[PDB]
Amino acid sequence: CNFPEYELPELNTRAFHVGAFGELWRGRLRGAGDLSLREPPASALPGSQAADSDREDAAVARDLDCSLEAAAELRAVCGLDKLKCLEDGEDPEVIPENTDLVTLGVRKRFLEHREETITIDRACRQETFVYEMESHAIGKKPENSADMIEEGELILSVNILYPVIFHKHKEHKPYQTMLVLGSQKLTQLRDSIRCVSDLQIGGEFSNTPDQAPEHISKDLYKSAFFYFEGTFYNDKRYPECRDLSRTIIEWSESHDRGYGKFQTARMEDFTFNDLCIKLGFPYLYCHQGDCEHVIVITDIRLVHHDDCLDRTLYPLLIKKHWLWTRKCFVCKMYTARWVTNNDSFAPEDPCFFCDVCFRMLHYDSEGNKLGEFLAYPYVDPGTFN
Amino acid sequence: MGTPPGLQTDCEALLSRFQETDSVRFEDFTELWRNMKFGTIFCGRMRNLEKNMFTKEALALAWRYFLPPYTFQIRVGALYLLYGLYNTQLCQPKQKIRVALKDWDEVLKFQQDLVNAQHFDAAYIFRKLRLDRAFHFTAMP
Amino acid sequence: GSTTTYSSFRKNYYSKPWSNKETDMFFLAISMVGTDFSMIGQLFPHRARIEIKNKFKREEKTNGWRIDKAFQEKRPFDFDFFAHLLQKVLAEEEKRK
Amino acid sequence: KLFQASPSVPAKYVEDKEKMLSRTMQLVELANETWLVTGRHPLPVITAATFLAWQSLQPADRLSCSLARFCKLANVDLPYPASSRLQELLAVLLRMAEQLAWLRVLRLDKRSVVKHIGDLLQHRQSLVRSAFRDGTAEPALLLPPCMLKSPKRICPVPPVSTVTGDENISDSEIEQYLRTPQEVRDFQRAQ
Amino acid sequence: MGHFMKPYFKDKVTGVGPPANEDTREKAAQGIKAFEELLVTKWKNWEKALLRKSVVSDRLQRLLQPKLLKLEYLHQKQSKVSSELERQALEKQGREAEKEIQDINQLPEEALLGNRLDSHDWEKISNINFEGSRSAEEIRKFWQNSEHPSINKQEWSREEEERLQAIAAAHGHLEWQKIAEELGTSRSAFQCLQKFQQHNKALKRKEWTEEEDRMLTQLVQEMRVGSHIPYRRIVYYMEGRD
Ligand SMILES: [Zn+2]
Ligand SMILES: [Zn+2]
Repeated sequence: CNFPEYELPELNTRAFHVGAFGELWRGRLRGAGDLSLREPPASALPGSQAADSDREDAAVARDLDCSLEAAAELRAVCGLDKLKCLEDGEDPEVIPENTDLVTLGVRKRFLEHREETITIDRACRQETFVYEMESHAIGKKPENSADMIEEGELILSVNILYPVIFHKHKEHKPYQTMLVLGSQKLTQLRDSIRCVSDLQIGGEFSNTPDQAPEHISKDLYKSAFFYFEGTFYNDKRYPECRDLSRTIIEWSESHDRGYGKFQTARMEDFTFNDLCIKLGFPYLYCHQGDCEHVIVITDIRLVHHDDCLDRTLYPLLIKKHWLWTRKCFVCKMYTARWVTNNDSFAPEDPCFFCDVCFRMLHYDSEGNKLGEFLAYPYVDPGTFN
Repeated sequence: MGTPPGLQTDCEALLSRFQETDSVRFEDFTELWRNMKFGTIFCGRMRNLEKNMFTKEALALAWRYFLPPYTFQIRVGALYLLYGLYNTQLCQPKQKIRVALKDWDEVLKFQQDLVNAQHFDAAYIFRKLRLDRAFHFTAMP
Repeated sequence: GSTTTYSSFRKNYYSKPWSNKETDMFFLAISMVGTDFSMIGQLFPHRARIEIKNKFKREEKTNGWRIDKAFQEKRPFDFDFFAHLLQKVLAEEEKRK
Repeated sequence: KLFQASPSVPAKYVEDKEKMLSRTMQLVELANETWLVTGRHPLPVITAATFLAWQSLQPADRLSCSLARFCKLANVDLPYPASSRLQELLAVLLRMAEQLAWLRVLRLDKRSVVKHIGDLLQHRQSLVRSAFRDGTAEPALLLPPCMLKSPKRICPVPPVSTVTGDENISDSEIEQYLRTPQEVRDFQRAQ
Repeated sequence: MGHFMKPYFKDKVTGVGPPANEDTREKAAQGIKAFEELLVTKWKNWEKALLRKSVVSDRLQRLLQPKLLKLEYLHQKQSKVSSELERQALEKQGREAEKEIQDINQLPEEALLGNRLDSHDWEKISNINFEGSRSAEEIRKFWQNSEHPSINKQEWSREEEERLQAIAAAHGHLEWQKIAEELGTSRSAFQCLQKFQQHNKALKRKEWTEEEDRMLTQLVQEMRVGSHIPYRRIVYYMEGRD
């Protein structure tokens, strides 16, 4: 059955078909309206329930199988005045002293020691990106009707891991997280990814540095594919696309290398609803022939009226990781735009140069090459991340 | 990230001391809530990201006690804990309880049980959370 | 199977090492039976007669004086008593260990 | 099976037969003159020599291997004494290395010496005559291992002797070897 | 779960991934560099000591192995000739190498290293002495430009700093080999440029300009979300920042 469950608890889940999984939600929610994108009334203090009582009490009696007076009694008893230890207007910036929470004692221990001239600041908590992604998109609605999320639509959470692996840590992961819709196709996620590998350039131009190539890798090659549950989804919408799956299968299926048989499909063949996938399981995506991204589905859920309903912002980037820039070795402060080899001036090979240091060190006033070296243009993945 | 710092201690203390009341009414749980002022948890110089994330994690942690194999009374206390956490939060928009597909139908059946048990405070609070749509239809908690 | 069938002398199999209390009991049997390695092998069912001969040969290298001292420390002979002593002392060794 | 690529032996394991066989010949010539082969099974010597020759032809890709880890890839079985011969030869090469300053300066050991034999084998005869203590026509002993342990004492003259075996025998010793009738009946009961 | 990191396809018994595909082949033919080429590791102290040790060993070998070759060849010919006088002459030529091995063994390490531009087998130093962990030309650059004892390694004196700043302008802050040679302190062009740029007012800015402001504003409008921006990655697009 397409019934979610853990395979390794809180790490990865058992497989289910995405479309049947959404229909399994909607068979328990369709008609009830709890999955909708329309604003419902909310709980409040008992003293202002008069306006809402006529609508609320009849429905409460209907669903709880109780009388109107019983519904009113429940609505009065379950008012938020019994729970709001905080009055409407109190700020979150201070720990109230009128509390017995162990959590707030630990929070007191967190906060108070920072109240010193060395530590007074309002800097980041642990990570900066996530709430900025939420705030700028949460609760918005599109300007165009065609860019509106359908009610009850499935929202996946996909972690696209960077090709630059830390190779000193393995618990936490390098990735950027993008939400995608179940009805949308893999082509759109492939197009949305801004990865720097599309911008790769090269060529040796020490004799004529101004002749850097006119084409980025995105203009020369457009190959890309996802890989799920043993199948490839390769893009073939352009003549600059090659089916890398064939090259992969023809080698991987030639021996018991540790992998099963595979199957081939195009990028435009599958919606995310058509997939049968495991959450938390490392899947694969690739483009430009060598830029492999590990794909992890970290979450999948129905859309709700509090979510970002403006589809112009989708695939909705929701988390990211902060790679460092490749700073020039000469000045040790500025980001490099050039890399050289066989350099008679540089102390090491390879040596990374910024545009300012590269040109002045290796050329004269009129730009003629000085010394012995080879140079290549450089686009920094530590910057374009 | 998992259990928020020290939150599990407070949650289990409140739930156990409520269960010791031998009562299922919401009023006793609110008396315990307000005596130790649990609702103050969302203050404490919590910038927005931490506020939202802590709300999410706390609601899932209380979900784990709202689920089986816990008995009726302790599940009712967990439901009251979820109600208090959700309606005392200072988030905008209000963050949600993560509810699994494997849990949603069992929890509707628990709504039916609360209705049939005549302990209508828990049933009304569950329907109030549904009206608030605090429950988020997510694959896992 | 491969042509590189290595061959070496394997008659030196792993035999169980001799215990210290077992050695004391061997000396006691020398005192109370004598050097009848067959009847000793019956008394020590764990040890066959060739092991008894090997024990004699190893002990006589340095502990021949103890062989003589035991042999002169004569005692009445009872098979059942010797068996009970062997099992009881080994069980007590296990319990101590 | 090291002479052509296979899934068991990728290129980093593949090697040319000529080079390794030359190295193994250069090693066995060392083995006998060092008394290593006399009185021993030879195939352990060959196995150790081949394993180390293969390692040192590409040690960066091969110092991570092991005797069994090697032999299983080529479908080969190895002697347990192969390790003994390996220890012997490692000691021999560490003894060899100290004779040259431009090898001594690296402070070689078991881990590092394997990749340097390519340099040692170019001066072997010079190393030997700077290394053996037996400088006679006919610092360390160039003698078979069975004496390299050094005698506890160097075989003083044996005690060739005789005894007067014609003396009267003490009957007490004879009688001690006899069971009493009590012991005879105990034996009967036990039997 | 982390075993799936790159490459996603890795062989169990051999450990290698799939071969170079067509796009990678054409990229390599065009000289388009991969991101794996961007990994650089620091020279640590024991690595520097190992480099000195390897170079001294290499020079000593280069010096002695010809001598040992002469010794062995003359000995071999001495062993086979029956002529007594020729035998003694060959023995004399062997004694030459016999004394030369001893003499060379006693040289000081600096004499072994020799001049900055002396010949070394950088390939052998890389693939044997360093176990291949560092490439031949990389080791050559490091040695001959930073580590060989003849290169200046001292801190910049005040007089040297001011004279560097003064002469850099005459060459238009270009042609830094000429600047280094004119400074007269045996600095390298790279060293001079590094020192100059770490204190150059034209590079490191308290100031701001119209084009820098324009690029900063455009990148901020393009990439900011709420409070977040990539402060230190915007450096690549507008110059003089870090
Ligand atoms: Zn891609
Ligand atoms: Zn920069």
